[PDB]
Amino acid sequence: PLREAKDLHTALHIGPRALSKACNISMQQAREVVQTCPHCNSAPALEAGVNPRGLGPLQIWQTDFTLEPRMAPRSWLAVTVDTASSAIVVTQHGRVTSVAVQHHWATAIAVLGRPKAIKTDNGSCFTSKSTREWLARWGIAHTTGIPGNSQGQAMVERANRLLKDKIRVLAEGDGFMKRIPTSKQGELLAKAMYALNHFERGENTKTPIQKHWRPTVLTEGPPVKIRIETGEWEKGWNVLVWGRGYAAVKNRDTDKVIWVPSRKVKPDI
Amino acid sequence: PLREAKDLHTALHIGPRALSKACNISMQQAREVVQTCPHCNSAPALEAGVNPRGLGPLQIWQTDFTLEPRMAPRSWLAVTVDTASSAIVVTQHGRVTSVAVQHHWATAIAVLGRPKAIKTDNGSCFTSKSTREWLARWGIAHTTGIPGNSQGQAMVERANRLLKDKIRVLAEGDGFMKRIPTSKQGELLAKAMYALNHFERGENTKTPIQKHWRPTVLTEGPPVKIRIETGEWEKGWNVLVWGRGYAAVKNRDTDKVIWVPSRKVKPDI
Amino acid sequence: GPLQIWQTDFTLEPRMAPRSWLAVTVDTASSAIVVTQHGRVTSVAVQHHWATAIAVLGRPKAIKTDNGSCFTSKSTREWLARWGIAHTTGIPGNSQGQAMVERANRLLKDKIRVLAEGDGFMKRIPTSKQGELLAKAMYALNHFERGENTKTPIQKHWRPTVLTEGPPVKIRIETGEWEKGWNVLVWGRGYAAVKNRDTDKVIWVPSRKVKPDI
Amino acid sequence: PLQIWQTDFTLEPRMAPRSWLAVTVDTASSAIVVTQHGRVTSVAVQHHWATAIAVLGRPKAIKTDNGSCFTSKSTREWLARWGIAHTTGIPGNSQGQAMVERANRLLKDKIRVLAEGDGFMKRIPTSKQGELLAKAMYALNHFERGENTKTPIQKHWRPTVLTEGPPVKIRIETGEWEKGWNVLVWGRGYAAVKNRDTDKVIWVPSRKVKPDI
Amino acid sequence: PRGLGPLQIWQTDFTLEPRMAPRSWLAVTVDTASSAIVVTQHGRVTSVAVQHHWATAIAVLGRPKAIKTDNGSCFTSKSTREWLARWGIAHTTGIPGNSQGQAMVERANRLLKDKIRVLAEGDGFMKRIPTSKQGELLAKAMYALNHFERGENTKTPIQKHGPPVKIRIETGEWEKGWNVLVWGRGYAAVKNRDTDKVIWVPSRKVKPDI
Amino acid sequence: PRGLGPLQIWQTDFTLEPRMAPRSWLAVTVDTASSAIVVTQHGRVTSVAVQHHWATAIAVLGRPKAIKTDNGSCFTSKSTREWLARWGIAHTTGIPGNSQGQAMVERANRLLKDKIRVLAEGDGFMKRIPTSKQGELLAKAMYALNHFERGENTKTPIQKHGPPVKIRIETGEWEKGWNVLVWGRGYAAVKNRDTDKVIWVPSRKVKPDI
Amino acid sequence: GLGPLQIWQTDFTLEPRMAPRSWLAVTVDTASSAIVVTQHGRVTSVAVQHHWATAIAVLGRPKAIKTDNGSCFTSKSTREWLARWGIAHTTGIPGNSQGQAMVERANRLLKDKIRVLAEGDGFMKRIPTSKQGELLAKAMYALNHFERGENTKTPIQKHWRGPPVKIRIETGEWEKGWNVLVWGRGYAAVKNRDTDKVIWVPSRKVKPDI
Amino acid sequence: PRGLGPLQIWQTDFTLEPRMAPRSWLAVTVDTASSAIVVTQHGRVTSVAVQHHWATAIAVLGRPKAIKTDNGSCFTSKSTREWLARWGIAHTTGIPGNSQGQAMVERANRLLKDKIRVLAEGDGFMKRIPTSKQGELLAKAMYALNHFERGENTKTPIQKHWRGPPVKIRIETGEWEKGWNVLVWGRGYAAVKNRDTDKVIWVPSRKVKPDI
DNA sequence: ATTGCATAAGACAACA
DNA sequence: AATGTTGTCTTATGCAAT
DNA sequence: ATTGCATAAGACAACA
DNA sequence: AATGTTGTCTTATGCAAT
Ligand SMILES: CCN1C[C@H](C)n2c(c(O)c3c(=O)n(Cc4ccc(F)c(Cl)c4)nc(C(=O)NC)c32)C1=O
Ligand SMILES: CCN1C[C@H](C)n2c(c(O)c3c(=O)n(Cc4ccc(F)c(Cl)c4)nc(C(=O)NC)c32)C1=O
Ligand SMILES: [Mg+2]
Ligand SMILES: [Mg+2]
Ligand SMILES: [Mg+2]
Ligand SMILES: [Mg+2]
Ligand SMILES: [Zn+2]
Ligand SMILES: [Zn+2]
Repeated sequence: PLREAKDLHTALHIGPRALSKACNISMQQAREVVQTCPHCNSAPALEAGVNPRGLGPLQIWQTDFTLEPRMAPRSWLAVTVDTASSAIVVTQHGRVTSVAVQHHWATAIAVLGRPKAIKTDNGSCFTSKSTREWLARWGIAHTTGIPGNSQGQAMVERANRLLKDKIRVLAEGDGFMKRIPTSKQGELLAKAMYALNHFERGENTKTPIQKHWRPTVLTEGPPVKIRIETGEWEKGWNVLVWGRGYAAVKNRDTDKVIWVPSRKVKPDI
Repeated sequence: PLREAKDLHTALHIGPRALSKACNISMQQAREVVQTCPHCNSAPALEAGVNPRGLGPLQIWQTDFTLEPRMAPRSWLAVTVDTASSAIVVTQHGRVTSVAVQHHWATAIAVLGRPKAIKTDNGSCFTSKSTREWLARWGIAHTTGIPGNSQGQAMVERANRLLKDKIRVLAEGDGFMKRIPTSKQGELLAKAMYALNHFERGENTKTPIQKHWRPTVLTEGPPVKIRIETGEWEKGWNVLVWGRGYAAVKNRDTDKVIWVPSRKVKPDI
Repeated sequence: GPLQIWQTDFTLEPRMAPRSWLAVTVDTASSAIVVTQHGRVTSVAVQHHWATAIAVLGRPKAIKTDNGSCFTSKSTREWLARWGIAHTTGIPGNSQGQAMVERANRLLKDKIRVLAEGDGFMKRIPTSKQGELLAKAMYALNHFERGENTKTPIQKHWRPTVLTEGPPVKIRIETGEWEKGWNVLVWGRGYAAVKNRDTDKVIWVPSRKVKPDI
Repeated sequence: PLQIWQTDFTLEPRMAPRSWLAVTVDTASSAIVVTQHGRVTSVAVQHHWATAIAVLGRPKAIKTDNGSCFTSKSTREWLARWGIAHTTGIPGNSQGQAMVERANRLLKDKIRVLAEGDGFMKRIPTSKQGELLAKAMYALNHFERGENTKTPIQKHWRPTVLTEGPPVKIRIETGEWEKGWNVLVWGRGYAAVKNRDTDKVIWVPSRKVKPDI
Repeated sequence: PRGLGPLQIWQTDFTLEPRMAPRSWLAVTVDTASSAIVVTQHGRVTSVAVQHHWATAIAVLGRPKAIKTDNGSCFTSKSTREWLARWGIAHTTGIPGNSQGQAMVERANRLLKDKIRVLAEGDGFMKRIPTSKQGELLAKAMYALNHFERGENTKTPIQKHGPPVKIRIETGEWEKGWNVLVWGRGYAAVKNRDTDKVIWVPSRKVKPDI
Repeated sequence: PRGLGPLQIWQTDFTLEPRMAPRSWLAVTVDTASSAIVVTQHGRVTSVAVQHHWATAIAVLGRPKAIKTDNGSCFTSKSTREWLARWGIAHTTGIPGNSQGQAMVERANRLLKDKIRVLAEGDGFMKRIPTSKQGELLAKAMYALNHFERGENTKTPIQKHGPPVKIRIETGEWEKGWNVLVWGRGYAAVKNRDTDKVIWVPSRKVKPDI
Repeated sequence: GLGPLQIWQTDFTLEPRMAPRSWLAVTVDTASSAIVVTQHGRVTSVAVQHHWATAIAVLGRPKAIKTDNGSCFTSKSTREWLARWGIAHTTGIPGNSQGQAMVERANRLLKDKIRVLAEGDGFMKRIPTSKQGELLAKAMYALNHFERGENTKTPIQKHWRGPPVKIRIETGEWEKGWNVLVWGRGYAAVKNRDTDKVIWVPSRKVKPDI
Repeated sequence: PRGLGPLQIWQTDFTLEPRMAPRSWLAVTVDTASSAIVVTQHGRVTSVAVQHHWATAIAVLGRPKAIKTDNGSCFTSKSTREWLARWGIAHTTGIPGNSQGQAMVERANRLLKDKIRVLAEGDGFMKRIPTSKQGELLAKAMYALNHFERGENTKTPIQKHWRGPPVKIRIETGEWEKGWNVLVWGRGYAAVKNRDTDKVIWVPSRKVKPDI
C-alpha cells in the first residue's frame, strides 16, 4: 500500500526507513517514493576535480609570497617550486615590487635553469606591465589561476608552509625566539636551501636535486583501469605518473595526457 | 657512526629517513638522535575529550536560539532537546528576551515533563536574574558551557540544523520560496514537531517519543576492554550505553558512570 | 485501547483578553487534555489548534464535535480526510459527542483562575503570561492526578515503563544454526553483546552472526 | 666533482655601494658562484659559500689566499662545523688559484657585456644589480664557454634522463625473490614491474616486492 | 566617444584609386560607434553606385537608423530618393568636411587605401591591380580590418557591432540563479540569470538545484 | 543534416541563369552548419572564376579548413588544386549530382533563382537584367535572404554563423532523446533535442543510448 | 578580597546566651571570611589582647587589623601588643559600608549558629556554665569548615590559597605563557604565566610546550 | 605509617607545661597525616574543657572522620559522647600511655614545651608569663609550627592540609630514574614533575614507566 | 564460479 | 564552570541466485 | 603460539 | 583563465623469533 506512503511523504517528507516501517512497505517502494520529492535530494553530489601538475623538469613552476616576521625588516620572501621535481628557490625582499619578482626569478633561473611555464596568483605586481613585458622578453609562459582561490597554487603554498616550519626550526634552535639579526639572514636562508633541496623528504627514495637533474619519465606506462567520467572503470589506458596524491594517464590511441585524482585509476588485471 | 649524524641534525634538523640514508645508520640511532632535538616535535599530541550526554529521560536538557528568516516577523525560535531520548520542542518568539525564554520552557515542560538539568550557552537572557530566580522557583538545575564555544551544546545545535532543514523542506515544498505567511507559521511548526518526534531518524529502530516515554536502560553492562588513560586497554569494566558516536562505561567496584570517547572502548574477550 | 476517540469544543474566556477564544481537545481512553488559544473563531486558527494537538499527542482515529460553522466546513473536511481521521458531529451539547469536553472545560476553568489568584491576577492576565499560564495548567492537568486512581493520563496514554532488555534476536551458533532465546544489549561495532534470556549470561558475538528474531 | 674550490674578492666600481664582489669556482666543472657585498667582512665571508653550498653541494676541500676575513677564527670554526678542509695560499699564486684566472676574466667580460647591453655605462641601478649578477651566473653556467663541448652543468651533475625503475627482486612462486626486475609504478598495493629482458609489465602485490642488492 | 549603440549613425563617402582603374572608384560605409566598414566597387560616380553601396552595406551589417552625408548632387537624385523613401531611413545634409557630419569616413577612406596599397605590395602589384584580383584583395583587406581587432579596445569591432547551479560565496551560503557555460576539468564559468555575467569558479565550489 | 559548427564545413556547386547573360555562369557556395549562402558572378567556367569566387568567399564567411565540392575540370585543375594547398583547404569531391551532399545546394540554387525572380519583377525588370542593374538586383535578393527570414527556421542560419543517453521516468520505461550536457557524481544534466530543456536527473536514471 | 592574612576586622558584641559573661570578642578576615571568637566576659585590655592573639593562633600572622576607636582598643597595652606584633591598627566608628560591616554580618551569622545549636541542644536563652564555651566552639566548627552561601569552597578553603602548554585563540595562533591548574576529562582551566589569571578552555584547543 | 590522609584521624592528650601556671593545664590535639596542631591552653581539665578544646580544634583545621584519645575519665564522659553524636564522629579508646598513637603526641608536647620556652626566653620572661601574653606566645608558636617548615622536611603542615602517582622516566643513559609524578598526561606524551626540584617537563609517552 | 544484492562500515557537513 | 553530533551518503562485502 | 618488530597504510594540518 | 598537497604521525599487519 503506497498511496498512503505517497501522501505521507508529500505532507510530511519522511525518511525511507520510517516510511517502510510505518506503512508495511519494503526497500523498493520506500526508495522510489523518497526520491520523487525533489526537496529531499538537493546537494549530495559536489564534483571535485583536483589536478594541477607538470610532467618534466623545467616545465611548470609555481610562485607565491610569504610574510615572515623573523626576517625583519626584509620579511617578504618569494618562493618558487618546480612541480616536476619539487625543488625550491627563495629570495628575500622588502617590497612586493615587481622588481623583486624580477630578481627572484632571475636567481631561480640561475640555479635551476629556464622553465617553460610559471603559474601564480594574480598578485598586485605579477600581472604588472613591466613584469609581463620582461617575462615575454625572456620568452616563458605565464598562467594565473582562478582569481581568488589561493588553492590552485597548492604546491607552492604547501612548500611555503614547509619552508616557514624549517626556517623557524633553525632560528629557534639557534637561540632566537622572536627575530633573527640582519647578519644571520642569509646563512639561515642558505642552510634551509641546502637542507631542503639536497636531502630527500618524507619517505621517497629520491633527493629533490637528483630528481631534478636526473629525472625519470616513463616512455610507455603500464595498463590500468580508469574511472572514465561516465561513472565506471574502463580498461585500456596507461598511467604515466602515479603520485601519492594524484596521477597522470595516457591513452593508447589518442595519446592524451591528463591529470586525474588517484581514486579514478586502479591497476589492470 | 652517529657523531656526524648528531652534528647533522643539530646544525641542519634532518628527518630520520634522510639521516639514516646519509650516514650509513639504521632505525634506532636515527630515531633517538631525531627525538633529541626539542624542535623536531612540538604539537603532535592534542587531547580531544568529547562527551556531553545524559543517562535517563528528563535528566539533561539543552537549549539554543535560532534566527529563521522564513518565520518573520517572529523569526526567533527556542529549541530544546532531551539528550537521553533526542526529543525536540521548539517555540516561536519575536525577541530573545528573558520572558520569551520563560515561555518556551514551560510549554516544553508540559509536553515532556520536568527535567533536572538544562545546559545552555551563556546567553544575554539565560543568565538573567529573573530567569535564574524563576528557574529556582521551579527547582531544577542550570549549567552553562564554557563561555564562548557554541560546541559543548553540540546536540541542541545539531538538532537545530536538522529542524531548520526540515522546516525549509516543508516551506518550499508547499510553495513559499522566500518566507511564510502569518497564517502558516503555527501549523508549519506543529507539523515539523510531529515529523521528527513521532518517526524514526536515520537507521535507529526506536522512535524518539517512544524512546522518551518507554526508555530502556541496562542495569548491568557487559564486559568490555577499556582504554583507561594509562596508555593501553584495561580489562574489567562494563559499558552502560554505547552510542554510535560515543559511549559511557561503568566501574565494577567504584561504580562510576563516565562519558568517554567510543574509540577508548572495545568488547572484552 | 488508547488513542481511539477524541473530543473538541471551544470556550470563551473573558479573563484572557483579547485572545478570549480557547479550544480544548480531550482524549477519551486516557483523558489527556490539550488546549490552544486563538483570538478569532476562524478555520485557519482551529486547524492550527488540531495540528498542535496531534503533534503533542499523536494521530487519533476519530474526532467528535458539534455542528459549528468551521467544524464541518470544507477546508477542515479535506484537511481531515488528507490526515485520514474520521470526523463525527452531533447535537451541539449532546452528552455523547460532548461527554467529557464539558468536564475538561470546567476543570480547566477552575485551574486557570486558581493559578491567576496564585500569581494574583484578577481581571485579565497581560498578553505576556498567557502562554506560560496555559503551559503550567497543561502540566498540572496532564502529568498530575485529579482522579482517585494510580495512573496519570500520561501513565494511561503512553504506557510509560522502564525497559531493561533490547529486542530479541536469533543468534547463529558456530555449527551454523540460528537460535532464538537471545536478546541483544549493546550494538557495539563489529561485536554485539547478547544475553541468554534464561541464564542472564551475556556474550560478545560478531555482527553478522546474529539476526533479529521474528 | 665537489672536490676542490677556489675564491677571491674582486673590486668593481659600477655596483656602488656594494662594490665588493665574492667569487668561488670548482675545478672539475668550473662552476661559478657570485655574491654582492657592501664590505668584505668575516661574516659576509660566511654568507657566500653557504649560498655556494646550496646551489652546488658540499665539496671536499677549499683553497684560498690569506685574506683578513679568510683567516679569522669564525671562518675556521664554521668550516670545521661543516667538516670541510681549508687550505690557504699566496694572495696571487697560480699553483693554488688556477681556475679563478679564467673565472675572473670571463666574469668581468660577461658583466661588462650585460651592463652595457641593458643601456648602462657606469652605475647599475641599485634595484638592478642582482638581476645582472643572476643573468651572468646563468649565462656562464648553463652555456658552454669557448670550445667547451659541455656547459658546467653537464659536467657537474651528469644530467642524464633515465627511464627505468631501480633493480628490484620479486617473490617468485618458489618463494624466492628473483632479481633483474625493475619497478615502474607504485600503485595501491600493486606495483607494475617489468623484466629487463622480456620487457613485459606485470602487476604484483606490494608484499612480494623488495629492492635489489 | 558617443554612448549610442550600433546601427544608429552612419557616414558615407566615395574615394579615388588609380590602382583599381578602370573601375577606379570606391565607397565605404562606417559607423560612429562600431567603426565597421562595408566596401563596394565602381568606376564612375552615380546615384546607383551608392545604391549598390547601401544595399551591400545594409545587408552585411543591418539597417541604419540615421545617415549623415554631404551635399553631393547624386545623393539627392530621384532614383536614390525613391530608394530611401522605400527604405524608411532619414537623409541629412551638411557642409562637406566639417567635424560633426564627416567625422571618421575620410580617415576610413585613408585607412582602406593604406591597407589596399600594403596588400598590393604584399602580393606583388605596385602601380595598378587588375580587375580580377580586386574582389579577393578587397575581401582580404575587409577581413583584416574587421575580423581582427585594430589598435586597442576591450572588444573587436565585429563584437562591437546553461543548467542552473548554486555556487558558494565568501559568506558561505549557496546562492541560486546561475548557469554553467563551460565545464572544465576542475573549474567552471557560470552566468548569472539576472546580471547575465560570467565568473570562473572551481569545480569543488558549485552544486546544482533540483 | 544540421551540422556541428560554423566555419568548419562548406559545399559548393555550379549554376547558370539565362537572365544574367553574358555573365550567366554563377558560382554558388553554402555552409552546412551555418547555412550561409554566397555567390559570385562570371561569364565562363574556368580556374580563374573558381578561385575568384572562393577567395572572395573566404573572407565573407571565414577562413576555410576543408570544402566539399563536385567533380569537374575546374576544381581538379592544377591551379585551383595548388590554390587549395596554398590556402590550407582540403577537397572532398564526389559525384557531380550526389544526393548526400548536393541536394541542399540544389535547393539553395532553386531558392536563389526564385528570389531573384520575385524581387526583379517586384522592381519592374521582368526578363533580363542590364549591366548596371545586375549587381544591384543580386544584392537585393541577397538582402532579402540575409537577415529577415529563411522560410521555416526559428533560429536563422546566419544568426548561428553531448552523446545520446536513455533516461528514466516514474512510468516504467527508458526513454531516449536526451544528450548529457553536464555530468555529476550523483546525477546527470541531460537536455532533450526537441524540448531543449536541461533537467538534473540522478545518475541511476540514465544509461547509454545505443 | 585579594589575599588572605592581609586585613583583619575585630569588634565586640553581646549575646545574652552566656550571661553574666555575655560580652564577646570576634575578629573577621575580609578576604577569607575566617572567624575567631574567644569568650571574654569583660571588655578590657587583657580580654582584647587574649582574643586578638588567639585570633592569630587560630588562623595566622596578619599584616593589619581594622577596629574602632574603643578605649580598650587603642590603649597603651594594645598599642604595644600590636607593635611587638608588627601589624597595623586602624580606627573607625564603626559602620562603614565596604569595611567594618562585614564584621557585623559575620557576628550575625555566628550568633545565628549559636542560637540554632543551643535550641537544638535544648537551651533557649540561659545556658549552663559548662555550656557557653561548648556552644561557641560548636558554632565555630559549624560556620568555618561547612560551606555557607553558594560557593564551591568552604571559608577555610577560602583562607590561605602547572606544566606549560600552548593554547589556540580566535586567531588560530598558538601562544605560550600558560599553565594548567585543573585537568578535567574534556576541559581545562589555564592560568597565564605573567597575568596569572585563570580561564577555562576546551581540551581540544590546547597543545603542550616543548 | 602516614599514608592515611589529612583530616582523618586526630590524637589528643593532656600535658602539664611548667610555664602556663597558674593556668597550668593544657589540652593538645594533633593530626597524624597533616601534622597540624592546635591548642587553647585552658585553666582547667575536664570534659567541658576537653570538648571546648576539641570543638575549636575542628573549626581551626577541619572535619576528621575519627578522633582517637587514650582511655580515661577525662574523655569518656557522657557529655563528650553527646558532643560526638552531635557531630557524628566515631570514637575509640586505647591504653593511657601506649605506643599505638601517643608517641607522636608526646614528641609534639615536648616540641611545644621547647618552642614555648625559647620564645619566652626571647621575650624576656624566664619562668612565668603574665596572663595577657600567653595568647601571643601561643600564636607565634603556632605560626612557627604550621606555616614554616619544621626541620629538614620540605612539606609544611599547611601543604598536607588541602592537597600524581610516582613514575620512572626513560633517560638517554640507561637509567629509569624515579622521582617523577605525571600531572597532566596526554596521548602523545606526559607532563611530569620531580619530587624535590619540582620542575615540570614534557617527556614522550614511550619515555615513562610507573612506580611499583 | 559470476553477478547481483542486502547489509555493514565509513565519510561528510554544519549548526549566529 | 560545564567537554561534538549524526543524518545522509558511499563504498565495501558476503550471500544468494544464477 | 606470544612478543616484538619491520612495514605498510591511513589520518591531520595549514598556507595572507 | 588556469583544478590541493604531503610531511608527519598513528594504527594496523605480518613475519620472524622465542
Ligand atoms: C551569545 C549568543 N550566541 C552565540 C554566539 C554568537 N553563537 C550562538 C550560537 O547559537 C552560535 C552558533 O550556533 N554557532 C554555530 C556553531 C558553530 C560550530 C559548532 F560546532 C556548532 Cl555545534 C555550532 N556559532 C556561534 C558562534 O558565535 N561562534 C562559533 C554561535 C549564540 O546563540
Ligand atoms: C591578492 C594576493 N594574495 C592573496 C590572497 C589574499 N592570498 C595570497 C596568498 O598567498 C594567500 C594564501 O597563501 N593563503 C593561504 C592559503 C589558505 C588556504 C589554502 F588552501 C592554501 Cl593552499 C593557502 N590564503 C590567501 C587568501 O586569499 N585567503 C585565506 C592568500 C596572496 O598572495
Ligand atoms: Mg598568494
Ligand atoms: Mg599563498
Ligand atoms: Mg546559543
Ligand atoms: Mg547555536
Ligand atoms: Zn521529500
Ligand atoms: Zn631537530
